[PDB]
Amino acid sequence: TRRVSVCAETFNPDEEEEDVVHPKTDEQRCRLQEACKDILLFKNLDQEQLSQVLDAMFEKIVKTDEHVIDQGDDGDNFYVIERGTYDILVTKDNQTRSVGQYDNRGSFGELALMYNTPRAATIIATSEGSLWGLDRVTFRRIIVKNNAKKRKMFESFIESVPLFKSLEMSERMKIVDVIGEKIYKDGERIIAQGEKADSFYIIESGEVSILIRSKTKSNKNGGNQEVEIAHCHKGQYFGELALVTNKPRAASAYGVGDVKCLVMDVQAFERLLGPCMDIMKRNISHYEEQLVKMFGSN
Amino acid sequence: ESVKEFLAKAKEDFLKKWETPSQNTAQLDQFDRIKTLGTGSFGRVMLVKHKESGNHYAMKILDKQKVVKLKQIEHTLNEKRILQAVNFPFLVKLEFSFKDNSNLYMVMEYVAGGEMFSHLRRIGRFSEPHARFYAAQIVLTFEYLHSLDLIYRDLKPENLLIDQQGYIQVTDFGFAKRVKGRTWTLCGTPEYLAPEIILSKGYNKAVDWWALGVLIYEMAAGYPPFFADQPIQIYEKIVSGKVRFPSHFSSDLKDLLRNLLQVDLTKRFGNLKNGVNDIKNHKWFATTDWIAIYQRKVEAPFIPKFEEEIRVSINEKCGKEFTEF
Repeated sequence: TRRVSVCAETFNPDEEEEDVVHPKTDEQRCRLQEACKDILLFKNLDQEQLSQVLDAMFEKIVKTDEHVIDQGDDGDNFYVIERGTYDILVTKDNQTRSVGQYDNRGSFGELALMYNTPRAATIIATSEGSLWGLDRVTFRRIIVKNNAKKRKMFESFIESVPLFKSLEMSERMKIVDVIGEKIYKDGERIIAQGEKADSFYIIESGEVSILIRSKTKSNKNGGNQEVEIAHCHKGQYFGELALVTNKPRAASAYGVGDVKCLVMDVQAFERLLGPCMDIMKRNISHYEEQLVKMFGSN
Repeated sequence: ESVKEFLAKAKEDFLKKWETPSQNTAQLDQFDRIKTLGTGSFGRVMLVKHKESGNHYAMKILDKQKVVKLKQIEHTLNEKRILQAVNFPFLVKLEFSFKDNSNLYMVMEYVAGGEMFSHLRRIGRFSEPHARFYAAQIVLTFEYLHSLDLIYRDLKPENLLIDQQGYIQVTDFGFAKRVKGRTWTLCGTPEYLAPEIILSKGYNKAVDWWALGVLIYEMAAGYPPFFADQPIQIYEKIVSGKVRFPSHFSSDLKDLLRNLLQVDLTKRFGNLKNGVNDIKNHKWFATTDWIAIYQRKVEAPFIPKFEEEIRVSINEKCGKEFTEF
């Protein structure tokens, strides 16, 4: 059967200009989180978006015998059960089957958060109950807006990194598409001297201390302690050498306070943009400068 | 290579027509009217013949007023601007455009051929050589389009026509959009949606290549890689990226498909360092003569088989907005 196209409502992703308040107790919110763990659209959302989304969920009180959703009807919301019992019914051809029930637990209508489509089953309350609802448009806008803000922010931290200045706009976006984020609590190790250099970091907040145990300096012995070679802050990057060589990490890196870094895998970087050395040479009048930065003194 | 030549000359030709859309070209009195095959569930498409030249075209009837409702009125005003600015052998053509109180009439080229969906479904599945033949045409079409920063976003058997020469002709630019950067509308066809679209991460050219992977798989299998009875399950499968290939699929094919149906953008063909060449140079396409396919010199494996009277309003209405057309 010919498959028809689907389409959600369009929206200007780029933040218009700051211009949904539904109260919830800790237990209620905590319970909403649990009920949403496995839903694919929610499953891998960051801490912030999940919060904004739960914030947006409005309460819907239902009296017994009431129809929450009716098969065939257009759908706009997704619902989480707060209280009550409900019977689920599904009509196939001329037959209607009371297929299952919900007892103060459950959720349904997830598809409605994607695009407008017919309700596939009918849900009726069998007691006074309460449901948390979420409108598609509200849900999509919260998410897009946030991801478009994150993208602009990632874009900036890549752009201000001089090593990537010769990169084209589209090349920076490929990075933004896949680049990761990590939070480190003060004092915890980010990079360990000796292990394999697979990625590089770009500090977006906090500070990082780079230490080296002065032994790999001669022929067997010495210092065997801790020495700080460098100390990076917001906007700086470290682990850059993984982009141009393949030797174990020279030194260790520890978070100086609370840290947030953008983490990029070197192999992914190469598959996407090719080797870093070529990028550094793209702009020939800065090739030397770049080289001295990467393999130079300071 | 000429590839660069072609695309360069192509972008030139496109930017020119893009920054100066060819508005209201021909006159309605130069075309008559024949059959009226354009119902379905939307729009009014009726066949028509020309005067002097006496050619056959497919005219889409879009009542200036009919608009404003529905789902959108830009996904069209934009659709028109693209069809008019583009030029490729495997792309349908906006022959003539015009409006006035009637307003917004599309005179599309007409190929008395068959639908890709009907052909594929009848015979079940295409042989790999035959599938590779159609695939090549779509790869080339996407390279052209992406060269102009345009994404199709609705690839599927249903949107592909087989002309009388047996070559593909792509139709319906409902979701076509020029995007340099990232876009976000959740649109397309369930079976063919990319993980990034389903999850609203933002996207661009990479979704077309993913769709191609789906399209190639279905042609050689008879059914799409993430099929299911419930839309929800389709998406969960799409997001997991796990694919099971039929026994008869060759090695080169499986490999190509594992690279097209990559949930990981750092590993998806078309999105990497070499772009479309990672695809063009794949072992599965080794026996493909790209120039030959472009000039339509290769022998296709299948040659397909081959009302009312509306009036204006004597007055222009919604022309206080559909100016650009």
